[PDB]
Amino acid sequence: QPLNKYPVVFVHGFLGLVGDNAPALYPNYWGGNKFKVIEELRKQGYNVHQASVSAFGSNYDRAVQLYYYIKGGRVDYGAAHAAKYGHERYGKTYKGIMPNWEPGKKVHLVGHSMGGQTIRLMEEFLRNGNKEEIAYHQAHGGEISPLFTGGHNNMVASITTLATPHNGSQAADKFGNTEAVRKIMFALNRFMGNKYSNIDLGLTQWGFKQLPNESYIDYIKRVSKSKIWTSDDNAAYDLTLDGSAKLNNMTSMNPNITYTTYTGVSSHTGPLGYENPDLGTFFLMDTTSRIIGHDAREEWRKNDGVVPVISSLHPSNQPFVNVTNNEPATRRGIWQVKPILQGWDHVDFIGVDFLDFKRKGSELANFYIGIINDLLSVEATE
Amino acid sequence: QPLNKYPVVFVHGFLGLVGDNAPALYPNYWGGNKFKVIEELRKQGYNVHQASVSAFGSNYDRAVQLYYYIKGGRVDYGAAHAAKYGHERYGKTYKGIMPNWEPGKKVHLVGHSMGGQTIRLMEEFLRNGNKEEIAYHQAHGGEISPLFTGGHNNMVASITTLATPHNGSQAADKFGNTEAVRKIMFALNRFMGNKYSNIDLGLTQWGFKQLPNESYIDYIKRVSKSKIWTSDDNAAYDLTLDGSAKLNNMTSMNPNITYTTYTGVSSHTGPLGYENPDLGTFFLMDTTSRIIGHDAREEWRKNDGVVPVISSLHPSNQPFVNVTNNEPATRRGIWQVKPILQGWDHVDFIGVDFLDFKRKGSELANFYIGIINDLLSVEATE
Ligand SMILES: OC1(c2ccc(Cl)c(C(F)(F)F)c2)CCN(CCCC(c2ccc(F)cc2)c2ccc(F)cc2)CC1
Ligand SMILES: OC1(c2ccc(Cl)c(C(F)(F)F)c2)CCN(CCCC(c2ccc(F)cc2)c2ccc(F)cc2)CC1
Ligand SMILES: CCCCCCCCCCC(=O)O
Ligand SMILES: CCCCCCCCCCC(=O)O
Ligand SMILES: CCCCCCCC(=O)O
Ligand SMILES: CCCCCCCC(=O)O
Ligand SMILES: CCCCCC(=O)O
Ligand SMILES: CCCCCC(=O)O
Ligand SMILES: [Ca+2]
Ligand SMILES: [Ca+2]
Ligand SMILES: [Cl-]
Ligand SMILES: [Cl-]
Ligand SMILES: [Cl-]
Ligand SMILES: [Cl-]
Ligand SMILES: [Zn+2]
Ligand SMILES: [Zn+2]
Repeated sequence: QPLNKYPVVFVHGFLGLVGDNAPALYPNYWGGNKFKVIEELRKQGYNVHQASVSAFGSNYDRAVQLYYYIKGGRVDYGAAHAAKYGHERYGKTYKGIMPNWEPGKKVHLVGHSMGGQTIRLMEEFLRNGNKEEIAYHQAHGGEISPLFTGGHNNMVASITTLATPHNGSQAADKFGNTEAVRKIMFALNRFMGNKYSNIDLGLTQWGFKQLPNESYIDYIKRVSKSKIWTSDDNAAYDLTLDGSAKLNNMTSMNPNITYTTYTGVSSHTGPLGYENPDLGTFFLMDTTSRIIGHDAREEWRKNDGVVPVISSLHPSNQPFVNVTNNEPATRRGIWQVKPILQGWDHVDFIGVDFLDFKRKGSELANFYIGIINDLLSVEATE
Repeated sequence: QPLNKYPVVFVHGFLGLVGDNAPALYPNYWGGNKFKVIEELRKQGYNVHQASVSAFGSNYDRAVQLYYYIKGGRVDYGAAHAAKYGHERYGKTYKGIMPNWEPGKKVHLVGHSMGGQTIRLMEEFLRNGNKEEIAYHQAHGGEISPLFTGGHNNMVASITTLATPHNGSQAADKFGNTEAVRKIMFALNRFMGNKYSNIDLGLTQWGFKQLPNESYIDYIKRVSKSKIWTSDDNAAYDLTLDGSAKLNNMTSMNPNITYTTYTGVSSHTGPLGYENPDLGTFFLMDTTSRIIGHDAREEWRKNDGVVPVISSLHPSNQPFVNVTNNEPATRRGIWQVKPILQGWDHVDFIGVDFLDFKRKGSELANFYIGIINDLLSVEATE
């Protein structure tokens, strides 16, 4: 039936709210009003889906969630993890987009920003399990999620990342992951946990869901005991240079996966060799783009508004090859780095910068069809 | 005390809310965060004030309000006017910025956008009165506002307009003044008339103030009988080409007043000769700028986002002279048209386009100091 034999799953980044989980008025993550990625690709007979995972969660939490989004079932963050960081072991339960998913039946994964990292970690679990959970179920018995076992191979065909901060971002180091702003993010999570809320910002495993019979004051009190406030098991940390490195150190190349990356630049070189945001950089990334572009290390300055170019091209100590826009991106085992997209900012990739006339919908539709083509190629070269 | 012998009054345009009449979070009309016009000019020892008049009212209503803003007293729209259009004769009562205002004590008037038109009409009344009101107080006796008398001369030194649609705007013709959107504007006015509201959008004379003991349902009912819904005595109409023409036809040059205009361009010529908004044009003017720039008459296309250049330069049927930036603008009796400011949009003039880094505060401060200088010149060349 569908033109693509393996389904394509699009994995949003940090703060990503998609589908039924967005506010009443809110931009549409995958494509904005420029190109309705899911709807349009479907009209053209491609099987495509958009995952919904934790907007504020760590990559670990998101990676677990992603698995359950595809496979269906009750999120199991694993007993050891839960115990280490101090959050619920079990989480939401998902219908499952592909309940038969197992070695043999494959999926294409494309991830925007932090979605890139999430995809990589999930494949890690599939192939090589989770050591701490294997170890814990060794010592203490019990049931273990298959996700954490290892040996599940031949389940992901491609990993493709749009503006992913593979090597982290100064924006996280010097802003996002600071004390003051973590407290804000957590407060937002606390609030949207109120008994009148219909959105899930993704930190409920930490106890940010008010019980229907509990006062807001008791809620505040209950939840201020949560480890979330001082924990590292959260998105803000995973986006730092340290945080991202950790994930790099614990991942490896799957030689049957077709790995490909895209990158944007949206800064320009200023008086002293520092980088400043172009007019056209979506305005909410103004300050981050300046923090990044004023980095002491010079090669860390060119940025797309929140991710510097070094960070996006490839995870820094993994194999990569520079690639052409015309040549087929068909090499397994190595990070095929597509040429930098001049004047695309972080959010241009998902078409939500309605302020930027220079980034037209027909352009964005080419880009996504581009990606589907590459994917079709991967399918045809097995 | 003050470096300027005659006070400078800045008159905001359509939708203009200033001072104590703005919402909790709301941009500051005169200068935004770029250059606090009123506060800064004062720090440098200039006597300057910001008028507060009807945001949605006709030029007539605003002109009357302006007079009372300066002079102090209870707004009197005049009995014949009130009767003709079908709205309260009396309105808010103003403390008075300048209680002694009379021939001999003069004021400098600078108006942004529709503020330009309002200033023109008020001076007309001062000099040549209102015929309808003269006539009606003839037939039916009573008291008459001094504004409508005529013969009050030598009271305004200068009229200076920033991006005023002297000849109206297609944006009004094809959008602002349509049936559907007038109804929206009026609903907003109706709502902000509620008994919990602290802002005055300027249409209360039409009955849009809920009485403290009246239900919202009775309010809706009472007010749906108001002439406002189908009247022309409103801003949206006065901003149309017809509407603006009417004011042109009934105004004339006072040869002791120093008339000066500024204009912005913020569109660029496309493939087929039509004009499109530059990146940098404040985003709320996107659609208007396209409507204007796609006009059949070609000379009506270059625009600042909502006002086409033909409209801003000078009222089309009145005397004007092109001027240089250095040429001191000191000619009485004729519209001294300053050279177009390239890449200034409608709102750049008042510094509220926080999205536009290209428009710096130091630039805006020069422009305003510019204006004060010209005014000082007018003072010194009497
Ligand atoms: O700040 C971002 C970030 C990314 C990575 C890192 Cl590492 C960091 C860090 F480190 F600094 F914290 C920060 C995340 C979100 N930012 C703006 C969000 C846009 C928003 C939007 C976009 C897509 C949607 F589906 C829904 C809403 C929106 C709002 C209003 C609107 F009119 C249009 C769009 C861009 C970058
Ligand atoms: O729409 C406008 C118009 C003008 C003339 C005509 Cl003729 C027509 C018509 F009729 F054709 F439709 C329409 C009026 C106001 N528009 C945008 C409002 C700006 C707003 C602002 C401005 C001044 C303030 F003191 C405070 C806020 C604001 C909002 C948010 C923000 F982040 C910054 C500024 C621009 C043009
Ligand atoms: C009859 C009064 C209800 C008007 C409709 C809603 C207005 C909002 C009231 C604001 C507030 O209570 O702070
Ligand atoms: C408050 C000034 C009038 C602007 C109306 C047009 C804007 C609607 C387009 C949607 C958007 O703002 O993204
Ligand atoms: C991110 C802001 C959410 C918008 C709230 C407006 C709701 C409404 O008026 O229906
Ligand atoms: C098109 C109507 C505009 C008001 C609501 C949209 C706000 C948003 O961009 O989320
Ligand atoms: C940009 C429109 C301003 C209208 C003022 C208000 O809604 O209170
Ligand atoms: C928070 C983003 C700016 C305002 C968006 C809009 O009015 O469409
Ligand atoms: Ca952009
Ligand atoms: Ca601008
Ligand atoms: Cl939210
Ligand atoms: Cl499995
Ligand atoms: Cl919830
Ligand atoms: Cl009121
Ligand atoms: Zn966790
Ligand atoms: Zn009136």
